[PDB]
Amino acid sequence: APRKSVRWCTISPAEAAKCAKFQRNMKKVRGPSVSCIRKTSSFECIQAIAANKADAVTLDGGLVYEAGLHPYKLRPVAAEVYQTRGKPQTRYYAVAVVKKGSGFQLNQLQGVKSCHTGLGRSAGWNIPIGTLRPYLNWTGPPEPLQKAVANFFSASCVPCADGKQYPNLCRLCAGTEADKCACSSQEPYFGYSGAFKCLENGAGDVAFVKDSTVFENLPDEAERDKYELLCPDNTRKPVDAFKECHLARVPSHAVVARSVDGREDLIWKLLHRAQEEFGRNKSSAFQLFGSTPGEQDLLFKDSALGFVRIPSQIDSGLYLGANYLTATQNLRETAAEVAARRERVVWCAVGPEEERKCKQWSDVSNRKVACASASTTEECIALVLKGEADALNLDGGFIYVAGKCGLVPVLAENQKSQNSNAPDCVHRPPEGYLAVAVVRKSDADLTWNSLSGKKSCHTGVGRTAAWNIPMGLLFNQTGSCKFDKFFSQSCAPGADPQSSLCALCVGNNENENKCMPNSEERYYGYTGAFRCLAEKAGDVAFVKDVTVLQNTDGKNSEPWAKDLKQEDFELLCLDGTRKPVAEAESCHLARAPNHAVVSQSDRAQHLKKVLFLQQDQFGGNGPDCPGKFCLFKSETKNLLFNDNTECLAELQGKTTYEQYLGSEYVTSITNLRRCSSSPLLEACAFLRA
Repeated sequence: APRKSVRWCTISPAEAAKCAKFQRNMKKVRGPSVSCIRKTSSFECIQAIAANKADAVTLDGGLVYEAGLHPYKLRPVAAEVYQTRGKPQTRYYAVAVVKKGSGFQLNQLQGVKSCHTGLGRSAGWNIPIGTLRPYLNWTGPPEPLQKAVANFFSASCVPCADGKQYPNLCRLCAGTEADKCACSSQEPYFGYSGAFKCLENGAGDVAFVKDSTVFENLPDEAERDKYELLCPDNTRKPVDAFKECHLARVPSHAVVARSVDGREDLIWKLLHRAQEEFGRNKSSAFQLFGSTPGEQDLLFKDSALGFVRIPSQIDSGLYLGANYLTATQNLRETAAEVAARRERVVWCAVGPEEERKCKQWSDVSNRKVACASASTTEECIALVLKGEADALNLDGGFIYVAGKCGLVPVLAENQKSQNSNAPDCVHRPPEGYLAVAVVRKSDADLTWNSLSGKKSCHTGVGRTAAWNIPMGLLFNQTGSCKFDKFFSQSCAPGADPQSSLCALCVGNNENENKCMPNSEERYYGYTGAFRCLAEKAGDVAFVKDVTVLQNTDGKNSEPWAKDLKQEDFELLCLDGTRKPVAEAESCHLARAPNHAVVSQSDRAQHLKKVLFLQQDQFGGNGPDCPGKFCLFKSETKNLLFNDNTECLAELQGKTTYEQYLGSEYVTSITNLRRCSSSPLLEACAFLRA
């Protein structure tokens, strides 16, 4: 038997008002239960939630950002969806309206009366001010943005703005006595609709509202045309025309709750039913997405198909997305820094081992490449999708993912084939390493059929290196998903600490990071992949050819395999035979795409560029290489970049993840995820949609 009530908080009184009905009505059907908590406004409302008293409630982009933060830390459980022409979406165009004829356009905005939905809201501020910013006569954050804005225009009415110190900004407002400039319904002109009025009534000459404002208000095609629409091309365009005309695009409004014990579960069901039982067009009793004539969008935006549950993992930053995220910091960050933050790179590291390395690179490159590391690799990706990163090397195994999260491949990795070896590589098309299986000269009582439940050595879960290919085969070999029981004891980082799969790991010296997919744990990756059956803890190992050769026979000083033999271990061919490590090529599971760098679509080129320089500085023939740092060098461990890799090269007419990895590798890995499902991916799936 579930829980109590969802104390949804409120801005205006009218807000508390219309809410109540909701409350009432609800009971009539007997589903969930709420309780409209009376309070100041959204902003304040936020705090209320972060101080038990409240929880559920919708917030505009701009807010959300502010929402999930230092002391509040609140995450959007669900975003509301809107149709309105086109198809159901969960994002919207940020635009600028005005009255027909006027004369100015985007840039000429200076010296006029504006209109803003509310101070802060992405819609009527963040983007607006942001896009205009360039020409403004302001520097960095210390000196309030308000001021800047304030005396850029002639005047205006920015609800939440401060009239105290600031004049104009709260001038054009229509608020009655002291009800003027209220960050809630009270002061009229607050909201998308209201703000529209601001211009309609002549006070303001330009309004910055939603891609579907007017429409809502002005039905009769007639009047409607009386106003035009501003497009960043420094010209005007028809109202309905916001596809190529619009300042920006932002994520839809979404209800936010607490990070932990914020009653997530509850909330969902609450809206869930309510948005079906009394959502849009349903019973007459109450109208969910429909506020009174008075003020519009109350509780939730006015007219919006319904809402959709945001995936557990999606966090503030994440949801808003980089695009937004980044042009929503300049307003709190100086002008100088911006530039810096732009041109320059931030590599994402995995495991402190790497972290340390990463660090080095900074000072050497003179900070040009700054750093930021995460725990799991997946964790690193996020950050890039969040923008806190910039880009990082990557296994193809996950490259799939990254791609699916939008980012794409930049340059790739070029090993070293002993032929006409030297510098060519830079453009020399990368072949790709090969998937093979290694056992011992001893235990020859094993074939690719005999395997069953031996001692599986995996570099890590869901990776080109090992896991992926074989596992694929295991599903093409057998139609069963359970790879857990399939093999008795093993070590495949990224899996359950108490699973047959992860099992056999060994953490650190002081037995720390155990099963942890990263440097620390000594059983993750290539190097560690051998240390499995090498010291005899593991059995058949899953690595590429070279692996063996980069340790056995004096190719690694570390205790364990400082003298093992190459001829010792064997490959476990497909038909069922065997081969030596020396003789690879024929006895090869398959060809594996090379690892590579990846970034945010837009942040490509530059990145690449920068990288080349650095690659020109301390790489294979890199002049300053051993004199300071050898980019690719990672004390026989393969940190950030591999170790064999001699250079970074482009992609022969293939920049999609479908193209780089090829339709074969690709379609397959999907099939492998049909069982084991990823959250990050899952996220992206909703996010990218």
